[PDB]
Amino acid sequence: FSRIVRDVERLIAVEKYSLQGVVDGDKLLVVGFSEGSVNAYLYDGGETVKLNREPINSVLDPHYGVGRVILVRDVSKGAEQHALFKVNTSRPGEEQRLEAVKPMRILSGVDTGEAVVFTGATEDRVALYALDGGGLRELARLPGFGFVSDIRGDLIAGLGFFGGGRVSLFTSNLSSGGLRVFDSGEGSFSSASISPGMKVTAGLETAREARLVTVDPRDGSVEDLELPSKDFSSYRPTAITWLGYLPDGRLAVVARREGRSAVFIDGERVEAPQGNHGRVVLWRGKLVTSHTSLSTPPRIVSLPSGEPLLEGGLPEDLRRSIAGSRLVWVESFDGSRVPTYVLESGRAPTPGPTVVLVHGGPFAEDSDSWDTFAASLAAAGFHVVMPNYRGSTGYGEEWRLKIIGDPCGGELEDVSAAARWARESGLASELYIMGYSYGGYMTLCALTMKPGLFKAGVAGASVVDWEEMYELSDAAFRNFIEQLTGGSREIMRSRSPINHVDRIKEPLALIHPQNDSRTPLKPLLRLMGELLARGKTFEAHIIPDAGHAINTMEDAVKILLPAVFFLATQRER
Ligand SMILES: O=[N+]([O-])c1ccc(OP(=O)(O)O)cc1
Repeated sequence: FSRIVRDVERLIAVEKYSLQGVVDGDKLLVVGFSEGSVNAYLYDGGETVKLNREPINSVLDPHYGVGRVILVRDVSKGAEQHALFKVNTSRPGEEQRLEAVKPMRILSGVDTGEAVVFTGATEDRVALYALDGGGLRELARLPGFGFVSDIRGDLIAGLGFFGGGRVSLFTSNLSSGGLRVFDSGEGSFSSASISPGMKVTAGLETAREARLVTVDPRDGSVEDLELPSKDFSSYRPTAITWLGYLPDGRLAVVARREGRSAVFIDGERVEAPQGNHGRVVLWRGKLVTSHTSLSTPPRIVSLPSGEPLLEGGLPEDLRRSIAGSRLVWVESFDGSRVPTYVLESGRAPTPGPTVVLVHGGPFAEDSDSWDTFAASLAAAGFHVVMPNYRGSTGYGEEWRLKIIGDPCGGELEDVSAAARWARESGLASELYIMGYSYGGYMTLCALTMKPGLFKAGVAGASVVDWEEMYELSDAAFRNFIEQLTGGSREIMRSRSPINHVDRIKEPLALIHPQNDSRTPLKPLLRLMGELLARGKTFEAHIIPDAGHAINTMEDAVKILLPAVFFLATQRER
């Protein structure tokens, strides 16, 4: 029913912005989705300025005012074999490939103006690199996913998922390399930034709260940072999205709890629109950050006014399809409380058609943040339930690590409960499961382990077999999988939908990017083979020249359109 396409394509098309830093003297560096693809722009108060030629994937963090931007573009048609390109800001649209770096999964990076420090992954290692005038140097080989946080002088700070789901903090030297890894018996570090005193300020997420610590690298000492203003310290945040020093020394922090964040400057809370904020930068004296919300696509506003600098306005009608939204606390199987964001659709009755949309990750969370899938779903006439199952971020360390070694176990029990809640609360008249990635893994775990729960399910870029996916993984994922599963082949086998297909009883729609190197297509072709033989009902959509990263309005459409079509079809019985 085309009345569906009109809105879904519109929600997809709305320009989306993310903030990166201040470059070229004093212009904001931003990444926005606009024109039908992901590009990098300079903004200076008026018209925006495209920096790259063809679509990119992202930009490396630039120090304040540097005169160049390092683009990160996939040169593998989706497989995510990134190549790094340099662009001088005075000469927009001219790129010089950094041929010193061979294509790899570029995980993160910063550009000091003189040196380029990033972390990449290959079939054999995740490493911390540095590319300056003398060429490429590997500063350290890392255990698993590691991301660069900040560079001040020779001191490099980063975050690393080096074991058991915990995030550790590491330091290295830009000229002499090396690696130090600081662990915190109390939890995981969520952000880092180097202080003028050359100590590492970091967010620390413990079982309960999230606190500000100072970590002296010279040894490893940790102590609570004391801020000038006490506002911050009296809010008790659950997580710290990002923190960092502005040019003038003031400490900027973005803390969050229950799905919404606040921004503090030296401990003094600055007013910011409700929702969630990205990094904070000092621009011409003023404070800029990125704002988002279930009803507001990622935009860039001024603080404290909230006035928008760059923003893809969301239309009135489409804005009107989200009748409301709540944060609920679904009662799980073990007595656990699953924070769940719900979205009543203005186009469905109550009770009515509901979709338990499962977030990916698993270390992610459903928060007060723009979500294209849930929005279009509301648009198509379905209420949306988004449960922060155990393994989610944003609710403490204890809740986040409960998934380690237990995939397709407890979190799945939390997803089922969200359904149980949707039905018993009066919101649902019928139930569907839909998700991309770990979310799509969950659809597959729900349909197999728990037939009868949902009327049908949509699994996009889904996990299908830990064993095979493993042997097809680069150093970052293989390690990441070794962490989720605990490494036991009993878990990898027993917690793989591919092995319990006989149990399926509902209609399945498989959507998968042909070149996805995060969740490979190969196992999904075996699944389809299994579905066929067992005489199971299913439809599938494999997408051309695309990977896990959806960075063009055509791939987003090819991925969301089939989904909404599938569900609208099941809804009419
Ligand atoms: O291999 N893995 O363990 C694995 C691969 C892809 C995943 O999905 P993502 O979280 O959305 O990047 C999650 C886990």
